[PDB]
Amino acid sequence: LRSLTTVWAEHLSDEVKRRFYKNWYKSKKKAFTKYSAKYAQDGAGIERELARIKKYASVVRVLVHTQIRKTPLAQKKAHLAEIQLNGGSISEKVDW
Amino acid sequence: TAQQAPKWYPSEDVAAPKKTRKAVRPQKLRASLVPGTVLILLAGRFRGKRVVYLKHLEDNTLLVTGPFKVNGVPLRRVNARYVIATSTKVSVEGVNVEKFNVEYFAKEKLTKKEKKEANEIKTERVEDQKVVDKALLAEIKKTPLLKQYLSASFSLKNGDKPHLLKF
Amino acid sequence: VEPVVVIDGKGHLVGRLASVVAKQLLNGQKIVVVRAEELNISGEFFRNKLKYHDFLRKATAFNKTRGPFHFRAPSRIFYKALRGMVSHKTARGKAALERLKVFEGIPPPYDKKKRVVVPQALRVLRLKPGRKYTTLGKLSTSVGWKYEDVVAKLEAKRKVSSAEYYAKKRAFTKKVASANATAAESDVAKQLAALGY
Amino acid sequence: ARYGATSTNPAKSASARGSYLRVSFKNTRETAQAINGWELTKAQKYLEQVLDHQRAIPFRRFNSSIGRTAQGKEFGVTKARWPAKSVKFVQGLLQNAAANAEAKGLDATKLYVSHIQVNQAPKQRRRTYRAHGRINKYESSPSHIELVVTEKEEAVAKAAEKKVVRLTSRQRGRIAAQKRIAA
Amino acid sequence: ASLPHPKIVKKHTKKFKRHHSDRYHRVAENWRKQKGIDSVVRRRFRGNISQPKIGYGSNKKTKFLSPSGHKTFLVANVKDLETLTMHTKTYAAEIAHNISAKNRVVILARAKALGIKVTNPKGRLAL
Amino acid sequence: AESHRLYVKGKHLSYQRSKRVNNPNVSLIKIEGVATPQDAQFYLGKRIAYVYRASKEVRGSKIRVMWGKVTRTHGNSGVVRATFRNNLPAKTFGASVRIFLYPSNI
RNA sequence: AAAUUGUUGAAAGGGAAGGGCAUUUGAUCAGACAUGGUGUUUUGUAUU
RNA sequence: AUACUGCCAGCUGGGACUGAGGACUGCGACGUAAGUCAAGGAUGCUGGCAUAAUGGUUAUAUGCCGCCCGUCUUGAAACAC
RNA sequence: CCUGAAAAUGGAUGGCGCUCAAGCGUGUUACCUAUACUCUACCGUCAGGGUUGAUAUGAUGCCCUGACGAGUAGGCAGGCGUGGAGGUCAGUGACGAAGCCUAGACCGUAAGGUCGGGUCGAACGGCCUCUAGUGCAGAUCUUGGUGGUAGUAGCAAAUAUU
RNA sequence: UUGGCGGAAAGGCCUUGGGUGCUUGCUGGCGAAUUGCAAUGUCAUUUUGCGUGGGGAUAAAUCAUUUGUAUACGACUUAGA
Repeated sequence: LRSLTTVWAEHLSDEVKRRFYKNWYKSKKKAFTKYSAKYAQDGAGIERELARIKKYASVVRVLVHTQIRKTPLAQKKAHLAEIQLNGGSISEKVDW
Repeated sequence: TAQQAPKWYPSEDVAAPKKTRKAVRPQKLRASLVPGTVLILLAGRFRGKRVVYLKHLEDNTLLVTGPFKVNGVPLRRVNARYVIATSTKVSVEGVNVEKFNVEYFAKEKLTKKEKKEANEIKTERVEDQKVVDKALLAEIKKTPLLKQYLSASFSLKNGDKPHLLKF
Repeated sequence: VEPVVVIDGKGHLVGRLASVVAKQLLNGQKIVVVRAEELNISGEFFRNKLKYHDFLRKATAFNKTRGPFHFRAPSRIFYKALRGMVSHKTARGKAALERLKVFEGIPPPYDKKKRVVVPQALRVLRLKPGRKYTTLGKLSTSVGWKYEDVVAKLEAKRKVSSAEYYAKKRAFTKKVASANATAAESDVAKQLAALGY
Repeated sequence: ARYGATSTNPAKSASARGSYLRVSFKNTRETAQAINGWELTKAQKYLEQVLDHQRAIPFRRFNSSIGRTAQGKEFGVTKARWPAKSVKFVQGLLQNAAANAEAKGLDATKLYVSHIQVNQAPKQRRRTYRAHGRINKYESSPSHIELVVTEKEEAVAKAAEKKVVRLTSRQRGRIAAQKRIAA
Repeated sequence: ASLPHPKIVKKHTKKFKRHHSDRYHRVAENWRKQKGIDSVVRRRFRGNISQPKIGYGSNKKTKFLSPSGHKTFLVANVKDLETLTMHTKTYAAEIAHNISAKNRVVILARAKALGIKVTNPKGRLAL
Repeated sequence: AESHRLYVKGKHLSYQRSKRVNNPNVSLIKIEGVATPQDAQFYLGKRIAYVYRASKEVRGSKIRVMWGKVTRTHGNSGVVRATFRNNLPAKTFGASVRIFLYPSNI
């Protein structure tokens, strides 16, 4: 299996965005800013990538992250991982 | 001192050579090389070009011409080992060739002090080229496609096998 | 000769083809071998499976990660044959092996290019009719290669596209054949026939 | 006088030297190679940071069976140390060389340590007592330290050789033909 | 300017270096015959250093002849050119390393007067 | 024209050698399109060039040449023996050489 | 002086290094002048 | 007739390596006297360069090969010293 | 060909690999290459021989011909190098001797010899002879010096310092 | 310039309409020489550097401090305008 592309969400929580940093406090928090700029339009780079994932990509996995602000740990850095979707067709998985 | 002397001394005069027993005899050209044969040059500035062969000079070289009018090769001498004699022949009758010789191809060697770091044709030579090439084109024009043949150069294409190619 | 020679690995016997292409690599030919799963081996399938299990039994006792690395893909089986036939521990052998590229199926760089055959390695010509033989894909999948089916479906896709291209080429060639038949029977065609073309 | 092989000019250079320095030659070599080629003021700041354990001398040659430290990360190595004594000796010599450069009238802001070198001084010997009534050596490895600071300048090489060229008659004819053809 | 002799052929321009002179510093490079019982060099196994043999000897006609064709001859004063005088096409002078600069200049002048070629007409003189 | 080659392509195969000793003084050349000694006999006594490139120009060119010639046929399969003025550098085992058509007999 | 070492410079380095034969590549280097002078179009006119 | 075998002091080609010697002498061959010759060892004509171009030394790369020497021993790279 | 046919690290027709073979038996040719054979060049050794005559010349010379060349232990020969001695070069040298450094040159098959460059500062060399405390990689050699190991083992008994 | 198709490593393959050059499909005119009888007789570069201009957006990581889900030392997991 080879990853074709990863489509992301318009707004990323600061908890998950903290995962992409090793020194988050001393940073400009520039993370997914240009991706969100690519967002706010219908399908300039989003619906087309999802159509690519539907046309190809026999396996689709959803990227998720944990709500560790809710969890009582001192972490504040969301664990983000991949969970495979195992039902329906590729189109159904992608639009799910 | 540092070195006293040698024990004995040999002779000192230049040695005369023995009477060499090698006589120069005229070269026997390969049978394909008859005057009027169309040759293709294999090396030099005019490599691959198709010329006609006029006369075998006395210094074992062959007199060729393009003619200059068709392909731009002037009256030159070439080595018989750097040409390919072809089947096609043009009758070189009606052209005078007895004028050309090594004396005709004098060079006037450049000086040793003339080192070209930053540093033409005689009218008589251009006139002989013109007259010979006129009398030669007068013959070449008769058979079709030969002027085009001589103008076009020769080269090996992919898949050409010289050991199978009949020139 | 050519810059790259691409060999359709189907129907070739592994050893004969490996000797051919090893000599070609040493002589300086760049060789790419596609369709390595359709590459044959003489002998019964069970016999060749026993040979591979005998190979699989060999590994450094004190550390199995230093011992022979038994590759399972058909392209890697053919590559191991070739590397045995090349003097791989010298710089020249390393260069000759770098000139080689083996594949299962026909990847995109080479599915659009001519594929040749080495007839002195071909099973139909070499083997006696009725003599048993194995297939490298079946052997590989039996000994632990996990991409037999995906390669099969990609191969079917490639077959379909190639057959469409071939039908188009046939139609165009037929139209050109009709055109040259009509424009033919001319002085030029007659003189070319008299000249040998 | 008579330092090591230097490629600079004494007009824009100052020197310092210290011989028979009872400091470890190996730790001193590592410290010298650490500050080698640096700006003088930057190297002085680095040496005081090493004394404060904020940074380390990377041990590159004499480092067998020494420990690992995150402070080696900035130098690309894993084995770095904090040789207080050799650092103090080296920065004493650095201040001496800066004094000499000021005396000679050198800008002192673009001074950089162009040359630094430490080799083995004659050893100082003592006795150590082993089991079963044996004597072994207990020897210091003093250092000869020397250094040269000089002013930074621009690229020092230009105006290459004439590069005379010799062509044959064929090559000269080809060049002339190409020149006549080209427009 | 000089007689055309037979071509100067050197059968072995490589130096015969003593075995293991590369391996050990105590073993000097000057050739020594290996006389060990098991020595691969003495036994002439394939792949080992070549041993000096009389078959490498130089042509009698070109022996002791330098590249120019002159045999080299040490001189220490103007007097020795006086036995080299009439043999300029077969003999070359060579000033001893011990000659002072003034005597070296005087020997050079004498050789230049006599047409004698000297093998080091560059020592102790500037550009 | 688009094709300008006046020579024949060949490849420098190896030195003359036994199982475990080689002779750098004679190299083996494979002529393209020849597979028989009767075919190679045509190229017998023909000049060969190894043309290579160096990054430093010397005599106005960055291209250097080693000249040699085809001496005799080798083996049963159209390989020939060739001898060059300087032996080929053994990194060219499999490098292309040019077999010219001179000296000519046709 | 050597072993041994520092610095600088050059080069190589996939479980040693070193060596022989051969070439290539880089660096480095020796070796033929103008010497008698039939030509003399030339200075301190027998001084090239 | 051809095949096969033998012979030819039969003919005609293609390619490679070598050029030792340095006045004459000898054995010859062809010629008609005289001369000439492939006959007791290469000459003729031509070109480029005349300088690191050829070459030497050196370091590296490459192809092949190369076990650590001394010793005692029938036998040593030796897990013999 | 198969069964008889069982051994211990993983494993060896040398390896890959080979099945109308790249296996087995036989036959026919072509081809590859040893320091062997043939033919040349050159080196040395051995043998057989030529060579009187006068200036400018050595007949311990010059030249012709042929054959041959493996070697431990061992024998002999011809040479190279070192300290000192007789003779000689009316030798080199403070205007730089000796020594030492130098992937600079030349010569000799080699032992080695000569020279260029740097350092140095008071002696030294060529040739004919004489002489010996005369040539080193080894001897668990002798004396001195220096390494890798290695900034390593370690500097932890006797309560404990701030 | 348009419409496409190709995810196996697609990184390529088609296609619409225009600008422009050549055309040896068939006939002409001029030029070529002298590189001297050959010398590869220099014609291709996922290189790099230094320059010019047509655009384009203006971060992190490490050390240090800290954590203990970790830890011999590194490393790991945290936090910190």
